[PDB]
Amino acid sequence: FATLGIDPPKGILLYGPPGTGKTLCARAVANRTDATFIRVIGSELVQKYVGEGARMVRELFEMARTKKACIIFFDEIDAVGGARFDDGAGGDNEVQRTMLELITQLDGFDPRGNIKVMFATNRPNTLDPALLRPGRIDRKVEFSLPDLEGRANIFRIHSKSMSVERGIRWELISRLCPNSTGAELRSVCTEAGMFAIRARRKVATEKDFLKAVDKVISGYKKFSSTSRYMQYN
Amino acid sequence: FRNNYDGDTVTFSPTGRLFQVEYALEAIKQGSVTVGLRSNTHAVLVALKRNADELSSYQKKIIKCDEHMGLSLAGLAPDARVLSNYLRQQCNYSSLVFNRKLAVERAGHLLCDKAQKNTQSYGGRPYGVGLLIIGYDKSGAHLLEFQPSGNVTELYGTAIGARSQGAKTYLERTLDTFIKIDGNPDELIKAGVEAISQSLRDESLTVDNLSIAIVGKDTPFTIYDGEAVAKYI
Amino acid sequence: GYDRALSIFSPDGHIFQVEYALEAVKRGTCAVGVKGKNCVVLGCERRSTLKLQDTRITPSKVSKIDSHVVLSFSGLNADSRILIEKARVEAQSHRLTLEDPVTVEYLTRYVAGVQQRYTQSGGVRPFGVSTLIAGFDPRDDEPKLYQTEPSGIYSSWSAQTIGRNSKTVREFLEKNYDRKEPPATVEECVKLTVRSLLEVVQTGAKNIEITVVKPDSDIVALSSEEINQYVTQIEQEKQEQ
Amino acid sequence: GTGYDLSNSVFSPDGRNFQVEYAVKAVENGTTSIGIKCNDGVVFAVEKLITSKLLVPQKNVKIQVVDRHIGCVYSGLIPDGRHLVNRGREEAASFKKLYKTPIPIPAFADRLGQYVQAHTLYNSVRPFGVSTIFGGVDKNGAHLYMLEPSGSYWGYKGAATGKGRQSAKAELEKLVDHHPEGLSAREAVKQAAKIIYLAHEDNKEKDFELEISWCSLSETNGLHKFVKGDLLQEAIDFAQKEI
Amino acid sequence: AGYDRHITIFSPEGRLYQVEYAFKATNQTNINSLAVRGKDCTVVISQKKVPDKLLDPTTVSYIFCISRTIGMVVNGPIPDARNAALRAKAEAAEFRYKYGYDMPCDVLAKRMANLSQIYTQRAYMRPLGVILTFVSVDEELGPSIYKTDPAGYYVGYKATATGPKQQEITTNLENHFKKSKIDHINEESWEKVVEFAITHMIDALGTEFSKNDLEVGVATKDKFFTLSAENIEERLVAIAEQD
Amino acid sequence: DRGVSTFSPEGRLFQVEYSLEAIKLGSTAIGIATKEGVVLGVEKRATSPLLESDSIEKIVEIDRHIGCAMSGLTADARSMIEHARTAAVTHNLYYDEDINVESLTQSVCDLALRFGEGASGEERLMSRPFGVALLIAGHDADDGYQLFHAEPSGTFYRYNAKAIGSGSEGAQAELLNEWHSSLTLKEAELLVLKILKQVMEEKLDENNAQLSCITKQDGFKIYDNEKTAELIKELKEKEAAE
Repeated sequence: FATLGIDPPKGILLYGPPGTGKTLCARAVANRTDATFIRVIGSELVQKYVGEGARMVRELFEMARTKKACIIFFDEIDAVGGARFDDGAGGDNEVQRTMLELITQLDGFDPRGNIKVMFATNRPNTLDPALLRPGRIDRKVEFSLPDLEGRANIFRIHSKSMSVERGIRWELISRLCPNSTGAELRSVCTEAGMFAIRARRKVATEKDFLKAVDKVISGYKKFSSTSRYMQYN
Repeated sequence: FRNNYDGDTVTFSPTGRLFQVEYALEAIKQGSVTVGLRSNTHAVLVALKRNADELSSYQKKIIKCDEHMGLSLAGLAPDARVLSNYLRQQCNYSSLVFNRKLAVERAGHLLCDKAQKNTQSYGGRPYGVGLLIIGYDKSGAHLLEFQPSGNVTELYGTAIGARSQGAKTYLERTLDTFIKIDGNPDELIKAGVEAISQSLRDESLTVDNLSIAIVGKDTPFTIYDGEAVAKYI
Repeated sequence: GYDRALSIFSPDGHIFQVEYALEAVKRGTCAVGVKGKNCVVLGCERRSTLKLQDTRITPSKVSKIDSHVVLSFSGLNADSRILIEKARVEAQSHRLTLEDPVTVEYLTRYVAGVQQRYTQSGGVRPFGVSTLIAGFDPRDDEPKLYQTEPSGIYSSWSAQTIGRNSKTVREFLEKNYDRKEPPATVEECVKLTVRSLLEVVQTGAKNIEITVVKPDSDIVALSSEEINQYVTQIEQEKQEQ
Repeated sequence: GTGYDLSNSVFSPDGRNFQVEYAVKAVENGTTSIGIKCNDGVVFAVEKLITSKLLVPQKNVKIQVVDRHIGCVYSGLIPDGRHLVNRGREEAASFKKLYKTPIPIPAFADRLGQYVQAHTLYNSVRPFGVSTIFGGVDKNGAHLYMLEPSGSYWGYKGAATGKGRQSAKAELEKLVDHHPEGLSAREAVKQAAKIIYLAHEDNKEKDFELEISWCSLSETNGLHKFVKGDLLQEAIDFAQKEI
Repeated sequence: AGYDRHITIFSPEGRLYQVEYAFKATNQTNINSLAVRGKDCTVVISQKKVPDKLLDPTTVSYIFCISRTIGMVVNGPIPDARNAALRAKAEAAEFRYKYGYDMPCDVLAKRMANLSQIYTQRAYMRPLGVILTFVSVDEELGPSIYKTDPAGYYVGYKATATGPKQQEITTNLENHFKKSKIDHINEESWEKVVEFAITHMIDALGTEFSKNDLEVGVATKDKFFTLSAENIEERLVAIAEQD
Repeated sequence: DRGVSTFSPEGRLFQVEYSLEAIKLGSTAIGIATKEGVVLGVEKRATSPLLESDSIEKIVEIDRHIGCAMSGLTADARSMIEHARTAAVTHNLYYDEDINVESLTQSVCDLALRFGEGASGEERLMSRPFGVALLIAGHDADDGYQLFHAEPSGTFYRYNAKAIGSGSEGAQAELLNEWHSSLTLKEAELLVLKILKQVMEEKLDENNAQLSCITKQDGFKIYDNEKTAELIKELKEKEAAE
C-alpha cells in the first residue's frame, strides 16, 4: 500500500449475531500474524475503584509503543461502550468515563496510533453511536446466516473429523436444517456421533443424521438459543 | 447506525432531522437507476430495468398516467401503485369536474400532500418510491423530482437510482444543448441514452433493459419497450 | 378498539404468537381418534388432578356440531368454546343459505378459516386450541377425520393424536394400526382407542371419555361402565402376551 | 428515568418539551426568509438556495398565497410548510362562506395557532418543525405574524428566520431606527433584498435566488403578488451597489 | 416500571409527576401578576414584557377578553394560553345560547377545571401548561376571583398572585387584609383600586414600571376593558405626585 | 417490538423483509412455462406415513385457464386465494371475459401492503403481511402462456422456469441450462420430476408429490395418481441410460 500512498484501516468492526463463530476469526488472525496478541474482556476494563478504569485504558496503549506490530482485541464492548445517557440510574456515569478515556487514548490531540484495534460485541444497538462513526473504525464486517452453499462447507470441514460413511451427501443435511447460527451447525455433527451409542451402530450413518435434525434443531427449539433472537436488545 | 429513534415518524431527532424520512431516501439511492431530461416542447425519460434472474422478465419502470403525462418508477416498486392510483384519480377528477388536464406543477403539490399526512401521524409511512413527473400543457414541458421527504422542484433533468447522481455530470455539460432542440425527437432521446451510459457499471444497455418514454405537443405520451428502443441503443 | 398487531414475524421467518400457541395443546388433555370402514371413533381423556366432578352436568370433551358431524378439541378448554359456537352458527347458516347440510370438509375449512383470520387481524390473538373434526357426509358412509392446527393448517388423518404425550401415541398408531387396512368393525375401533389411552391416562377409568360416531345421524357416547368392559379384556391380553 | 424525550406529551423535569425544542433546531437548517412591515402593508422576502445549474429560474414558488391579500412564507421542512398553507387556505375559504368578508390578519393567526397546538397535545401526531411567516393587509391597518414550532406568536414589525436568522434580525433593528415614523412600501422592497445579501455571508458557499412579494393599498390595492419586470432587477442593483 | 414519570398514573409515592411538572411550565415567561377586589368591581394588573423591538406592544397581550362581563388573565406560555382562550370562549358562548343568559365567574372556572382534568386523567393527552385566572363581577357574590390550575382544581382567592416572586407578593398583600380585617377594598371608584395595587406591587417586586411595562385589566359591572398605554401611564403619574 | 411500517437503514421495511426468508421454511414448489403449456408441481412433505396424499392440496384453481401453487406457510395462502378467486370471477361479471394473468397478479400482489395500525383515509385491517409465495400461471390470447411469482414484497416477476421454497437456490440454478424455448409439454413433465427426484428427502412417488398443468384447450388440469405413476417409471429410464 506504500506505492499508492494510502492509509490502511486502523480499526475494524465484527459483531454479528451470537453463535456465528466471531471469536474463531479473532484467533485465526492471531495465528497468521505471528506476533503479540491482546484479548481484552469487556468486564476487565471496569475495576473495583472509581477512576481505575481510566488507568486500565492507558495500560493497553502503552504496550503498543513498547511492543510494535501487535494486535489488541476487545470482547463484549457493550458493557464498556457508552451513550447510556443519564436519567434515573444515577450511576451510569462510571461506565461512560471508560470510553471517554478509550476514545482519547485512541483518537487524541496528537494522532498517536500504530496497531489495529478490534471491537467485538453481540449488542450493536446499545453501542455509542459516536463509537460506530468512522475514523476510529473503517472496515465494517457483520456476520450473516450461511445459505445452502454457506452451510455446505460447515459440514465439509467437520467431515474430515469424526466418522463419515462413504457415499453420504452433506448437502441434503444442511438443506433440511433452516437458517441458524454456526454454533448450532457444529452441534449437529457432535450429536450425530452420539446416536451410535444408544442405537447400536458402528459409524454414523445417514439415518442418524436425520435424527439430529429433529434433535439438535427441532428438539432444542425451546429457548437455550439465539438464532436471530436478539436483533437489537 | 441503527440507533436513536427508529420507532416512529412523529418523533424528532436531536439533530433536527427524521430518521424514517432519511431511511426512505435510501430506498431510491439503492433502487433501480433511471435518468431523464426535457426540452421546451418535449420531455424524455430513460429507465434501466432489472430482475433477479436471467430467465425472468423485466418489470416496467414507467406507468402511464394519462395521454399527456406520465411518471417513472424508482426506489420501492410496490409503493408506486399506491401513489399512481391517487394521481390518476386526480387527473380524471379534473377532467370530470374542471374539464381540464392536470398541470405538472399542480400535480407535484397533490402527491406532496398525500405523503405529508403519513409522516405527521402514527400508523402511516412515507412512500419510498421515486417519481419523475413529465407532461405538456399550455405553459410548456415540465419535469419534477419526487422524494419521500416532500421535495418538489422543477428541473431540466435529473437521475434517481443506484449510482444515478454520477450521471448528472453529462447533463450539466450538455445543459445548453438539449434545451435548444425542439421538434427533433430522435436526437433528443439520444441525449438521454448517453446520460444513462455514464452510470453503467456491470452490464450495458440491451433490448429488454432499455425503457424510453417521450411526451410532447404533437407527440403524446408513448411507452417504447422491447425492440422499439433498439434503434436508440 | 385495540388495533395493535400482536403477531410479528421472527427474523427466522416464524411467528412468536403462532409458535407459542402450539404449546397450549401440548399441555392439554390427549385427544386421539381413529376411523374404520363404516365407523369413526374419537377418544379423549380427563384431568385426574381434581375429583368430585359431576359427570352429568360436566360439558363433554367432544362437542356435537351437528347430527352427522362432531368436534373434539384439546389444549385450552377456554378458547375452544369460541370455535365451537361459531361453527354451530355456520352449520345453521350454511343449511339456510345453500339449503344443504354441512359436510366434514366444509366445516374443517371454516374452523381453520376462522383461525386464519385472527392471525391476520390486528388486535387479536390466535387460538391455542387444536380441534379434531370427524363425521359422515350426507349420503356418504366414508368417515372423514380432519385435524385443525392452531396455525390454521388442516389435514386428513386415519389415526392421529394431539395433546400431551403425543409422540408416544403417534408411534403406537404407526405400528399396531395400518392406514391401508383399517378395522372393519366398531369393536376393534374401540379397543384400539383404549390401548392408545393406556400410555397417557395411566390406569384410570372415570378419566376416559370415548365418543363413537356412526352414519345416518347416530351418535352414541360410551358410558363409564361400557368403557371398563374393554379395559378388562385388554389388560388380560397385555401382561399375558 | 430516561425517556422524557421519547414521546411528545411527556413533560421534562425542567419544564420544557424536547419535541418542541428539536423542532426549533430544524428551522435553522432550511433556507432563510425575512419580512418587513410597512404602514399600508407588509413586504415578504425569501432566499432560495440553488443546488445545481439544473434548476429552472423562477419556477419554484417559495411564498404561497392564501386567499388573496394573505401571503405566507416558511423556512423549514417543505411538507410541514406546505401543510400549514393548505390548511390555512381551507380556513380562509370556510370563513368567507359563513362570515362573508374575508378574514383579517390577526384573526387568521388564531386558526394556525390552535391547529399547531393540537399536534403537541397528542402523541398520535407530531408538531411542525417549520416557521411560517404570514401577513398582509387586513380591514384595519396591517399586521404581520411569525408562527413558531411551539405555536407561540405575536405582532412582528420585522421577521427573520433560517440559517441567516442571526445576521438578518440584526439588520431589521437598523431599519426600525432609520424610519421610526413610517416606511413606504416601495422603499422596503429594495431594503428587503439588501438584508438578504447582508445575511448571505453564511450561505455564500452556494448559489442564491431572490424572490420578493409585497402587498399594500398604495399600488396593488389589497392584492398580494410577486415582483416581476424591471422592478426586481432594480432592487438587485441597488442592494449590490453597497457591497 | 420507569414510565411512572411519563404518563399520568398512580406513582409508588402516591403522587403525579406530570401534574407537578406542569407547574414549572407556567412560569416559563416569568411574569408576576396580582389582582385585588374593589368594592363594586375588581382590578387586575400583569407585567408587560416585550423582549424585542420588532414586537408590537399593542398586539402583545397576556390578558384575554372572554366576554363583556368576564375577563381572563393567563400566566404562562401564549400557545397553551391561546389554545385555552379560544376554547373558553366557545364554552362561555355556549351557555348564553343554551341556557339563555350570561355565565358567572365561578361556573366558567368550574367547567374549565373539569376540562383541564380531561387533559390529565386521559393518558393520550397532556395537561395545559397555563393557569387560567378569571376576573369578573357577578350579580350575586359581586366581585370574585377564581384561580384554576393544570390539576383541574379551582379555588377562590382574595388577592391572587403568580410568578416566581408570588411568595413575596402574597406575603406583602397578606398583611393588609389581616390588619384591616376586611375581605375586599372599600374604595368605591375603580380608579382608586388601580393605584392601590400598583403601590404594593412596586414595593414587593422592587422595580419601577413604565408605561409599556404593565398591562392593567379593569373588570367593572357588566363591562370589561383593558387600559391602553395612555391610561396606564396616566395612573403612574398621579401616584408619584400624590405619594 | 415495533411498528409494522418501520423502515430499515438498508432502505427496506421490517416485517415483509423477514417474510421472504420464511419461504424456505416450507416445501419446494417448482414450475416451468413452455410454449405448449405450463407444468407446475409442489411437495406435500408428509411427516408421517398415515397422512393422506389427497388431503394436503398446495395447487388450487382460480380459473379454468388460470391456476397457481403455494409454498411455505399455507395459513396465509387460503386468504389470498379467496380474493384471487373473487377478483377473477367478479371481473368476469363486469367485463364478460377472463381477466389476464398479468392483470390478476397486480391485484393479488396489492394485498401484501395492507399491513398497518390505524390506517387513515380508509379501513385496511391487517396484522401481518402474507408470508406465502404463490406462482401464478395461466394462458391468454395476447402474450401466451405466462408463469408469474407472487412475492410477499408486493412485486412480481414472469419466470420461464421458477423454483421457490427450499429450492430457490440449488434447484433454481439447474433450471438455467435445462430450459429451452423449444421444450415440449411431454418433455417438460419429466424435466420437473427430474429435479423433484433429487431435491426430495424421501423417494419420489405419486403420494409424495402432486403436479398440475395449464393448457389452451383443457386449461387447468391436475394429474391423476395413475398418470403421475406412469411418469415416475419413465423418469428412471431417463436417469440411467449410458
